[PDB]
Order: sequence, then C-alpha cells, then structure tokens
Amino acid sequence: MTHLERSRHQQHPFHMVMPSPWPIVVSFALLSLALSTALTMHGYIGNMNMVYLALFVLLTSSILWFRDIVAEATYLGDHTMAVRKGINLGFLMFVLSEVLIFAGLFWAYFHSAMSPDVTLGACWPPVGIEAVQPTELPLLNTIILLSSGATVTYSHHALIAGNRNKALSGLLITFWLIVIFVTCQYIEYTNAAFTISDGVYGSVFYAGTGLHFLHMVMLAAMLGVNYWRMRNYHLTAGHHVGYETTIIYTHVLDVIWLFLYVVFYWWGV
Amino acid sequence: MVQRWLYSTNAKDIAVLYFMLAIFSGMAGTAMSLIIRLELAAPGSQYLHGNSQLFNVLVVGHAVLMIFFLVMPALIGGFGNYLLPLMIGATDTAFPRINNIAFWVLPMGLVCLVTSTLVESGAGTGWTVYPPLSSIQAHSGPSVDLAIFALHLTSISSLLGAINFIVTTLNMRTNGMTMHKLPLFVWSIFITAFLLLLSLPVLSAGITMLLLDRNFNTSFFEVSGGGDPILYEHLFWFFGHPEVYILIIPGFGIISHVVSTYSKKPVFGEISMVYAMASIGLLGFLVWSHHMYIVGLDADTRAYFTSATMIIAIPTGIKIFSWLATIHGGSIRLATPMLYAIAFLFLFTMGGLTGVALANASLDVAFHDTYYVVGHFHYVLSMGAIFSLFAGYYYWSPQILGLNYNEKLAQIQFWLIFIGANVIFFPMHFLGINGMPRRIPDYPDAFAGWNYVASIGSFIATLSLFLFIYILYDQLVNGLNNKVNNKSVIYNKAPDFVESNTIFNLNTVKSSSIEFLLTSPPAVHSFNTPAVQS
Amino acid sequence: VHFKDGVYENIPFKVKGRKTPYALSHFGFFAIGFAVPFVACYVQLKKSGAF
Amino acid sequence: SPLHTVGFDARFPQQNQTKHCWQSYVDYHKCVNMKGEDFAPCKVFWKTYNALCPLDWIEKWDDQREKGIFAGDINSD
Amino acid sequence: GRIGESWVITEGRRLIPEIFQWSAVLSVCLGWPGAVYFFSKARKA
Amino acid sequence: AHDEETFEEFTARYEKEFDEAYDLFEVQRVLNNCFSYDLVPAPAVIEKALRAARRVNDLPTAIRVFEALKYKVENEDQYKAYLDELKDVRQELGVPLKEELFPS
Amino acid sequence: DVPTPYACYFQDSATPNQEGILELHDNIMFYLLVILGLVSWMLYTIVMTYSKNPIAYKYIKHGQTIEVIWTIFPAVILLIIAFPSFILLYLCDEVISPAMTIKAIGYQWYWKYEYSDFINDSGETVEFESYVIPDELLEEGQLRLLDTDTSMVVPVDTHIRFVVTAADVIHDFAIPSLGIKVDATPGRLNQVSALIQREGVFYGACSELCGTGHANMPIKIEAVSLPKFLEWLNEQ
Amino acid sequence: KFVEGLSNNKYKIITGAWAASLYGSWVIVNKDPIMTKAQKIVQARMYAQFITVGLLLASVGLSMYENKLHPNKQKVNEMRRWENALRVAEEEERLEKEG
Amino acid sequence: ANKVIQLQKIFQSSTKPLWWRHPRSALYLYPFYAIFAVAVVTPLLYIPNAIRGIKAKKA
Ligand code: HEA
Ligand code: HEA
Ligand code: CUA
Ligand SMILES: [Cu+2]
Ligand SMILES: [Mg+2]
Repeated sequence: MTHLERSRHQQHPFHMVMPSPWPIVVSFALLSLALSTALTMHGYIGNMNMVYLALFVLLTSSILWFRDIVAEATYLGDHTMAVRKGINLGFLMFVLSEVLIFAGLFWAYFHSAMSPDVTLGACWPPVGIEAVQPTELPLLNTIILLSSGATVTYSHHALIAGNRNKALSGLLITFWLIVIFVTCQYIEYTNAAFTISDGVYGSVFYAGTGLHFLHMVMLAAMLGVNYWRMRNYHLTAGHHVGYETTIIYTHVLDVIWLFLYVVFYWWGV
Repeated sequence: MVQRWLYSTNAKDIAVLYFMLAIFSGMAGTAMSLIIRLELAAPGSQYLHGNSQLFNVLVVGHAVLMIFFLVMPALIGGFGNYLLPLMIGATDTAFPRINNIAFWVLPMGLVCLVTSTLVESGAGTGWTVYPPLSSIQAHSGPSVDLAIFALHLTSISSLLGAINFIVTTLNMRTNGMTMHKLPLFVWSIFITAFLLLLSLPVLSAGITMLLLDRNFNTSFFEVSGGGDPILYEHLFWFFGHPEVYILIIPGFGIISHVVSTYSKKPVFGEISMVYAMASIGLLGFLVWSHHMYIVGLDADTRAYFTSATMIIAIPTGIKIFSWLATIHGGSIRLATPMLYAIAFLFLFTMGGLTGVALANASLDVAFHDTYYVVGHFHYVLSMGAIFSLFAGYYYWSPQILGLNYNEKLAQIQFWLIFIGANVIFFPMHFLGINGMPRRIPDYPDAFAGWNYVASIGSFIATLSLFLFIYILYDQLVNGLNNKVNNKSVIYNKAPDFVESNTIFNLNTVKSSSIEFLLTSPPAVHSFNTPAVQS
Repeated sequence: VHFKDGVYENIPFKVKGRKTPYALSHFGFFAIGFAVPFVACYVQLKKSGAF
Repeated sequence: SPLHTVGFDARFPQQNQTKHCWQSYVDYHKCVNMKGEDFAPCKVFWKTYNALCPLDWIEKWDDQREKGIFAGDINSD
Repeated sequence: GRIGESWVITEGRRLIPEIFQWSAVLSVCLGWPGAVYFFSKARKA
Repeated sequence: AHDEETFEEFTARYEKEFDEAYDLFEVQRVLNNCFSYDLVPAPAVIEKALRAARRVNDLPTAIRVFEALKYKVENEDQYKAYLDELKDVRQELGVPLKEELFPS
Repeated sequence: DVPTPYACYFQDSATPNQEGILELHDNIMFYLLVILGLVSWMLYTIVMTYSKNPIAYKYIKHGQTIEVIWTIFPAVILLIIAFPSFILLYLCDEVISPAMTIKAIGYQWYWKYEYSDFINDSGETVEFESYVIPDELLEEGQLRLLDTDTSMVVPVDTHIRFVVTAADVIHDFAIPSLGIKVDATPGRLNQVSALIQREGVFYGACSELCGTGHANMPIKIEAVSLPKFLEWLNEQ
Repeated sequence: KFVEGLSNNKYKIITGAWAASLYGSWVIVNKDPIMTKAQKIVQARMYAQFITVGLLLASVGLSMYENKLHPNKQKVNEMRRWENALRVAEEEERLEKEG
Repeated sequence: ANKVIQLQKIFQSSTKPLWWRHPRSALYLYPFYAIFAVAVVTPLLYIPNAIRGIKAKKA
C-alpha cells in the first residue's frame, strides 16, 4: 500500500500504554493496608473496620485496573500477537513464582515432619491430634478438580471450535463445580479436631491448605470475570489470551493440589 | 507534569525516580553507617549513652536500607529500567504499569521501614531477622512487623521488575538480536531477573511465616509448641545467598562494558563469560547453607557444602581472568569510570579470596559472626556493587542526563572513596581473627586501636560522598559550561592513532551497543522505527 | 501526547527558571535524607533516657 | 583419678543430641515401669539423661509426666 | 629477535624497574597497618 | 576466519587491501587495521601503504606510518635496519620523519 | 587466650582443634597469597604499561589454550585447598570416649553452667549462674566486659564434651582460644569436644544476637590441673 | 511376601509412576501435530493425575493386604527397638561391674 | 449483548482518558475517589498516636 497511510500507524507491534493512574493508587492502598494491619494487630486502633476498608479499596482499585486492561485489550485493540505472547510468558513466569511459594511451604512441612521434634512425641502426626483421614471428603474434593479440568478443557476446545452453547455450559459448570469445592473445603475446616495454633502440624497443614484455598477463590473470581466477558461477546475464537491464562492457572492449581493432598493427607498421617 | 511523573508509564522517566530514591536512601544508610562507626570508635558508652537497643535498630536500619533501597534500586531498577529497553531496541519495556508499580511500592516500603524504627523502642535483630529473637515473647511491639512489611513491599517491587525485565528481553528485541548476540549487561539483567523470581518467593514465604507466628499464634518457629528456629535459617538463607548474587551480577555486567569501552578492545571471550555468569546464577542456589556451618548440621552435609562453594568460586575466577585479558593489550584511557573499574577488580578479588577462606566448613568455626565476615562482605558488597554503581553513573550519566560532570572533582572523589574505604574494612580482618563478635554496641577494650582507625576512615568515606553530592550539583547547574569551557572529558572513546581529527569528527562514537548513539538526553520515542542489525 | 524533550525536561527538578536558588532544593533533599536517622536517634533517646 | 561418663553411643553420632536425651529418658521410664518397679542395671539410662540434658528440661518433662500431658508416653498403666 | 638487542635484555630493562615499584605499591596498600601500629603506645612509643 | 593467518597470507591479503582504497577514510582505516594486529608488517606492506597514501594526496598519514612503526618495533636497531630498507621510497616520495621534523 | 591491643593474628592455641585450624588457615593463606600477588601484579603491569600504549590489539578476542589453563588452574588450587579441610572437618567431630561432660545452658544475658557427672560426693549436680561483673564494681585489675564473677573451671588433659542449648533467643557458646563455637538454639542440644593442653584462663563472648544484653554476656573458662579440679568440685 | 519391601516404598512408586505417566501421556499426545503446546501439556497432566489417583486406592487395598500379615504396626516395632535398647544396657553394665 | 462494536466506535472517537471514557464511568470513579482518599489519609493520624505509645480504649 501507500507509504502515506503506512506511516500513520505504530511502526512496531509492541504496546505503547497511555499514562494510567493505577500504579500509584493501588500502591497507596497497599501502603495503607500494610500499616493498618501492622497497627491493628497490637490494639492501637479499636476495630478491624479500617483494615476492612483498606482491603476493600485495594480490591476495588485492582478491579478498576482490570477494567482498564479489558477495555484496552478488546476495545482500543492493541493486543496483537507479539503483545499476546508477551503477556502469556509473563503469566507463565508469575505462576512459576507462585509454585515456589508452595515449594517453600512444602519445605516447611517436610523439615518439621521427617525429622520430628521430641516435644511432638517423636512421631508424625503428633500425639493426641486426630489427623484428617484422606478418604472421606478429601477424595471428593480431589476428584472434583479433575472433573473441573475436564469440563474447562472441553469448554476451551468448544470456544475454538465455534459452538456457543457448549463453550458456555462448560464454563458455567466449572464455576459452580469449584465453588462447590470451596464450600465443602470450608465444611472440612469448620469441623476438624485441630486449629491453626494446635502444634506445628496444624500450623503448617492449615498454612498450605489455606494458601491453596485462597488461590482457588481468586481463580473463581477470575473465572467469573471470564464468564461475564464470554457472555458479553468479548472473547473471540482466536484472541482469547485472558482465558488461556486462566485455564493454565487452573490446571497448575489442580496439579499443585494433588501434590499438597498426597503429602498432606496420605504420607503425613 | 503530573501525568509525566506520577502516572508515567515510560521506562525512561521511571529510572530517574528510581535513582532519586536510591540517592536518598543511600544518604540515609550512610548516615546510619556514620553513626554506627562513630559510636564504635572507642570503648565505653559514646554518643548514644547506653541504649544497646538503639544500636541494634541503627544497624538493622543501615543494613536493610542500604541493601534493599540503594543497591537493588540503583542496580536492578534504575539501570535496568533505563538501559534494558535501550540496548535491545524496544521502544520501551513490556508491562509498563508493572514497573511503574514496582517503583511506586518501593518508597512506601521505605516509609514503613522508617516508621518501624520509632514505635515501641524498635526492631533490633539485624537484617537477618531471626526467631525467637523476633517472636512476641522476646520482642514485643508493632515495630518488626512494619520492618518486615517493608521487606514484603520491596520483595513485591523486585519480583514485578524481574517479570518485566524477563519478558521485555525475551520478546521485544530488535530486528537482528539473536539469542546470543546481546550485550553483556542485558544478559546480567536477564539472569538476575531469573534469580529474583526463582529465589524471593521462598523469602516472602518464610518472613510471612515469621509474621503469622508473631501475631496469628501459629508455631512455625516457636519451639515450645513444636517448631524449630533452624527452619527459618534454611528458609532465609535459601534467598540470602541468591540475593547477593542478584546484587553483584549487574555489577559484573557494568564492569564488563566499561572495561570494554575504555580499553578499545572487545571482552575476551564474551560467550565463555556469559556461560560463566549463567552457571554462577544456576549454581548459586545449591550453596545456600554456607551461612549455617555452626548451627548443628552433620559433617557430611557440611562436607558437601564446602565442596560446592569452591565450584561457586571458580567461574568468578575465570570472569576476573577474562577481565585481565581484555584490559591487557589495550589503549587504556584512564578516565573516572575506568578508575572505578580498575579498582573494582583488586578490591573484589581481595574480598573473594577472604570469602573462600571463609567457605571452608572446617574454617568457619573460627570466623562465624565475627568481624572477619564484615570485612569480607563489606568488600564484595560495598566496594563491588558500589564501585560498579559509580562506574555506571560516571560512564552513563553524560548520555542519560546530557550534562557533563567535572573531571578533576570526579578523580578526587574516586581517590577519596578508595583510600577512605580501604582504611575502614581492612582492620576488620584483624578485629575478626583477634576475636571480635558482631553486633556488639562496643567491646572489651583490648582491641581498641583498629576500631579507632576504622572510625577515622569512615569520615573520609562520608566526605567523599559529600563531594559526590557536590559533583551532582556541579553537573546539574554547570553541564553546558563543562561541555564548552574545557573542564571535562568529552569523548570517552579516544581517536585511534593513525586517524585524523577531521576523520574522527566523521565517526564520533565508536560504540558496540546502542546507548551511545542516541542523543544526550534521548527522545521520549527514540526507536520510532526498529534498529536493524545483522 | 509525546512530552517535549530537552536538556532539562528529563528530570523532576526545575533548574534554570526558578525563584529560589537550586542549591536550596538540592541540598535540602540530602539534608532530610541525612537527618532522618538523626531524628530516629532523637525520638529513641527521649523515649528511654535523656536527650 | 576417675571421671567416667556416657562414652559414645553408636545410634546418635551427629552434632545434635536432643533425640539422644529424650530417648534415654523415655527408655528409663520404660525400664523401671515394666520389668520391675525398681531394681536394675537400667541405671545406665538414669546416668545418661542426668548427665546429658539440662535440669529445666528434666523438670518440665517430670511435671508433664505428673500431669499426664507427656509427649511420648512411657507405657504407664 | 634475530638482529638487534636480545629480547631477554630488552624486556628485562622494561620490567626489572617495574618489580620494585610494584613491591612499593603493594607494601603501602597492605602495609599501612604496620605504619599505624608503629606510632601508637602499644609499641612503647 | 578464526583460523590463524600465516605471514604470507597476511601480506598478500593486506597488499590487495591497500591497492583498492580510494578515499582517505579507507586508507587510514586499513592502515589502522594493519597496525593493530600483533606482528609488525614487512616493508612490502608499508611501501604499498605509502603509495596508497600518495594516491589520496595527503601528507601526515605518510608520516604517522613511520611513527606508529617506531611505536611498534622492539628497539631502535630494528628501526634503523628497517628505515634503511625504505630509504629511496622516502626520498623520491619526500616524506619526513618525526625526530628531524620536531627536534625536542 | 585473651585478646591483645593492635594484634593481627589468632588468639593462640589451647586445643588440637585450634592448632589444626591455625595450621589450615596458614596453608590456605599460603595458597591464596600467590593468587593475590599475581592478580595484583597483572593489574599493575597492565595499567602501567598499556596506558602509554597508543594502539590497541583489538584482533585478540579468544584463545582456547590459555582459556582452559586459566579455568583448570583454579580447580587444581581449590582441590589442594579442599584436601586437608575434609580431614579437619571429619576429625573435629570425632568425640569417641570423652572423660566428663558439661552443660552450658544460656539464658537471657547470662550463662548457667552445670556439671552432673556424679563424683561430687555431696550427691547433687552442681550448677552456677555466671553473670558478668557490672562495669563499676571492677576492682583494680580485671578485664573489662569479658570478666566474670563465677568462672567455669575445667581440667587439663581430659577430653571434655559439652552440650549447649538455651531457654530463649539463640545464643552461641564461642571461645576463639579453644576453637569452640556452636550456636545454642533453644530446641536442640549441640555437643562439641575439647582437650585443653595447658592451664590458664580462656575468654570468649556470645557470638549470636540476644537483644539488649548481647555485649554483657561473656564466657570465662579457667583450666586447672586434675587434683585441683577434683578439690574444687568436691568443695563447691 | 513381596508386599513388605515394595509396600514400604509406597510414596516412591506412586511418585515415579506419576512422572512416567506424564511422560508416557505426553509422548502419545504430542504425536498429534495440530494443537498448541499448552493444550497438549494440560491434557497429558490430566491423564497422568487420573491414573495416579486411581493407583492411590489400589495401594490402599494393598495396604490392608499387608495389614493382615502384620497386625497393629508402629507399636510393636517400637518394642523391638526397646528390646535392642534394654540388651545394650544390660550387656554394658554387666561388663562395667566385672571389667 | 453484541454491544462491542458500538463501544469500540465510542472508545476510539474521544479525547478523554481511558478510565473516564465510558458512559457509565461516573458511577465508578467519584465514590472510589472519596473512599480512597479517606482510606489512605486515615492511618497517618493514627501513626503519631502510635509513636507516642498511647494504645486504644478497647474493653
Ligand atoms: C549495601 C551493603 C552495605 C554497604 C555498602 C555497607 C557499608 C558501610 N557499613 Fe555496613 N553492613 C551491612 C551492609 C552494608 N554496609 C550488612 C548487611 C551488615 C550486617 C548487619 C548485621 O548482620 O547485623 C552491616 C554491618 C555493618 C557494621 C558491622 C557492625 C556489626 O554488625 O557489629 C559496620 C561497622 O562499621 C557498618 C557500617 C558501615 C559504614 C560506615 C559503611 C560505609 O562504607 C558507607 C559509605 C558508603 C558509601 C559512601 C557508598 C556511596 C553511597 C552512595 C549513596 C552512592 C550513590 C551512587 C549511586 C546511586 C550510583 N555496617
Ligand atoms: C554480594 C553478595 C555476596 C558475594 C558475591 C559473596 C562472595 C563469597 N562469599 Fe560471602 N557473605 C555475604 C555475601 C556475599 N558473599 C553476606 C551478606 C555475608 C554475611 C551474612 C551474615 O549476616 O552472616 C557473607 C559472609 C560469608 C559466609 C558466611 C560465613 C558466616 O557467616 O559464618 C561465607 C561462607 O561460605 C562466605 C563465602 C563466600 C565465597 C566463597 C564467595 C565467592 O563467591 C567469592 C568469589 C570470588 C573469588 C573466589 C575471587 C576471585 C577469583 C580468583 C582470583 C581465582 C582464584 C581463586 C580461587 C582458586 C579460590 N561469605
Ligand atoms: Cu547470648 Cu549474645
Ligand atoms: Cu552466601
Ligand atoms: Mg550467625
């Protein structure tokens, strides 16, 4: 084509982002959250009202940031294939950083488990603490993640194919499947013989399973956002990077749950 | 101007702000080093009368402020943010709001670290903030919680910068940059950004375990209750050695570039040098417990770690040998960043030799938590990372800032910091092998001489930084007059021998990376079009 | 909008056209930077002993 | 002239000895509760824990044994 | 080389004065603790 | 070519590289690339360099050949036994040295 | 034993372990000073003969012969350095057949020593808390900040293995003269051995951070002959 | 009678079979040269974890297949260690008395 | 409900910044500005009460 209407464009595929006020606001909110939760843990302020509003302003600033990124990604239309591969590799490295936090928690469990202290009775699990048996409720909420992975992968491969009634049905039932997982996980927490303070076993057990618990409620929020922008026709057939992102996230969450489940419920009892 | 400095998703105007917080926090940290070494100058309770808790607060402030708010910003954040898009031809970095939030969550870690040293006398543990010294029984208050929330925020900043750097040099390279054609500082920032996201997750997990067994009644390291404090030493030093390899690898990149461009020679075997640097990176995880030879490990695992830290020692050796090889046979133009590059080699080889004296698990029983260790790391961290930082500033800031500095003041600043910092940390070795422990307010008055000599040196090392501040001022208000009126050096690469002056004015800059071809202060959209390479 | 470029439009300090001298801001920045540990020492020495 | 002590056990040759004291204490309370209530050559265990682990640990474990909240139970009926 | 003063002599002349000044700069870059000990009262000054 | 260069391949490659230059930048460039190698070049190279500096018609690069060579050589006996081999080219080309031009 | 002003060497020998540590450090420094001398000599020769060099050999960028020799030379020197440290590390844990045992349990800003090998024929274990003399009640010749009112006293010429622990913050039992340094973490007992070869006093300090009273926490070990130690243990 | 030695290492065989299962599923699914790398990896991971948690119950049936052959464990190995701890005391103090 | 091209035709053709360009984006940012200013200025009046050491009045 003409040079005159070729030099009226970006001249390189990469993103040039206009100056946006959502690093500074969410950093302000992160500072206020850190100081208020360092200040209310010692009885300096009266209630948890202020750490509540600090967590809430962090949540609503970050959801306004994600509003800005979905508007820029599908309305202004800048996410070409180079930027798509960039944000894909960035999410891969972020999740590689999350699984190392999980590896640090597993290091804590292994170090205090396979060399048990003389104050635990020199046996893992310790004396008196009735450990959770792995075959009742752990079996349901370890088969429900495999069923969730199967239905989210056929919803993905129906989104690439072209049918809407299947690619929406898979996403709806994987959302309700993992929220049923989260609710029965809370059911498992609210009747268990040990608390987070009862020894080191309850401490590292609840640390690992609670971090996975918070990770899948964040996954459920991500999948609710993805179902909303799948219903409102944002997701295309070949430009769904914000959905490939969350299916990569839920499959690696499934495999880190099975690692956590095996060595937290079978070997550790 | 509010949208150019507060929102500002452009990787050139974030690095200047990184550098501003870097010089601010480095001034605060060296004020703390001056106060520490001013109180340790003589036995008996000096300037701060009694009050050892205040000295513990001052030494943890000096250590953690000058590590996580001067060296890591002014090497990773500032220099990577300004130069990593500007060497591989990206217009600027990928994920721009991510390295804006990294900068903007730095100084709130700084302000909560500052206000942690005021409430309920204060967090005194040292920068390796240990249990049960920091648990709620032996240390009550909201001080160390803010002191480790600062580490949470700095940890988040450095990881976001790491993901930013990794993707912006794995995808947005220019037309001809292959997988091995990048300049070596790009490779250093590459490997450092890998070690960040491979290391500091373990750190943040361990220190949030410390926080929720302080305040949330859990029992990770509270020992009467099941836990053990050795698990924190493992979970901390698994980051604690990759942290200083993170702090020193861009120093190796900066020194490689300045000795390449001030000796008119390419670096001797750049491919073997980057293989050595990458193996140093992937090997620096396997030696994390050379800081724990005393606590009660077996002799077998101590034998493994004292075997593996010497194979850590060898590729740094072949890097220093390649540096001697690439300054050999050159045409060395002794300007002020080349002086820092020459001093870095000697003053880091000295610290590395005393480091491999420390690395023997046999020999670490006579030297642990002892001023020999301070003499080692205040060589290889201080002189290493900050002589590379000075050889970064005095070499790059005429191109970035666009104002040429004064030259004779830069050389008296180099010789003052060189003399006045070699006189501090050299008596620390004699204090170490004579038997002085670390973190004491002061000491049994036998070894009363070397502390006085180190304290008379720290004032020289502070006066040289005051002269560096005046160098910044004289650069900022007399830049064009130092261009014109013959006080500076203008061409960093001299004309060759048989080349005329009328022929040097044709090809002015004989670079090998992009950065010295952009005009002084460069355009906000420098690479409109891509920068081709064969 | 591409912000316009120069020799003094790359830094947050305004240097040439001011009302006060530049040495005031440039040395007050490092004055407060060098005096934050001194005010930490003062607030810690009035809380325990004397000074 | 004599200054004899526990020597060198082959089971625990490492630098740590906390399992060595805890096992010697629990096996003293496993000898003198089971085979015969007190007459024995299992004064070796008594010599070993009273030589090795400190008085605060012995007092804490004996009050835990009295209250019945002992960690590794000593086969008591 | 082949014709000229020999390479042993023409590089010994270049390097033999360099060894003494190397020894001087190393004896004053590592030997100043001796000079500061020499004047103190520990050497019965 | 990272394989080594023998002396005959060196002098033939550089004679065919001094013959082809036409500007002044080319003569000074190939002169710098000839002198910044490890060996000192035989006078078959440098009399051709003098002719190639004569073709562009400028003098001081036909003097800095001689001063760069005096910096190159290992003593002055090699320099004198060198300079009496380029005597008549220096005569009929009329270039000076440094020590007789700037007496100091 | 005790530190000396303006000293630049070890507090001298008492134990075979400290003699081995001194010999090993001198061997390591002897292997290190060649490398330091040639590195400083290379740097000096380069920066004082190539600064007055007008041309640069820019066509020297690799050579495999000298590259592999300077990467195989530090491996050789590090093998020769690591060859005796394995011998010292594997012999300094050899605690076969000690004579008597000590417990050295360290509280907040003091130590508490206790002997319980049952030759004290009053019957009991013997303990003493070992506070520092505060630095105004010093009386005309007493070393500042590392003296003690109630010293630990050990015999000569018997292997003694002492365990160490704490009841709080991680301390360290550290004497540089006897070559003994071991972190007293509150959870586990850690044992180290000794064979003191001469009578006299030995001083040390806590070498882990304890909080406010880290400096006011010394170790004083007088080593006396065996009949005087038997008399002291029976009398005390 | 082999159940003793290769049911002592349950959680070695399960983990090695998981790694080999992901490898033998990945080399099967990657031979289909039409899909993305990510879809192949997540399908191989799903097949692997399904066969692994299916084997985790086979080892439970095998675990009580071992438990009838060795009743009420963790408590009678402790007393074998206790018999070896009492013999080492009696053997030692009898020679302390007559040595 | 297939309202993406109308939103694209609106979002390309304006001068206002991106977080103010939507029609209903007045209900999302004014109460956010209010609650954010409140929520971040409010611990900086409780920090001198913590420096002075005076705790809360609870129970
Ligand atoms: C970043 C690393 C770093 C650096 C550079 C220093 C440098 C100094 N430190 Fe140290 N220090 C530590 C990190 C560092 N330190 C750590 C981790 C500990 C251990 C704490 C513990 O374990 O408890 C410690 C402990 C420590 C001790 C031992 C005390 C003890 O534990 O018993 C002392 C005593 O002298 C001390 C004081 C000083 C002084 C006077 C300097 C002087 O050198 C300061 C002068 C430095 C400069 C003048 C550099 C230039 C400054 C700039 C701002 C340049 C700006 C340029 C750019 C931005 C390009 N600090
Ligand atoms: C910047 C980060 C950094 C770097 C690069 C290093 C470099 C090294 N360090 Fe250091 N070190 C620290 C950070 C660092 N250190 C810190 C923060 C502490 C105190 C922690 C605390 O609070 O306790 C410490 C203290 C410390 C300890 C802990 C001792 C103790 O506390 O008990 C050990 C243990 O092995 C050690 C060894 C080494 C070795 C072998 C190297 C090597 O990497 C050096 C490599 C360089 C060379 C080897 C010289 C150049 C090579 C040649 C000239 C070739 C010839 C050489 C040989 C053949 C050997 N140093
Ligand atoms: Cu006990 Cu320091
Ligand atoms: Cu390390
Ligand atoms: Mg330590």
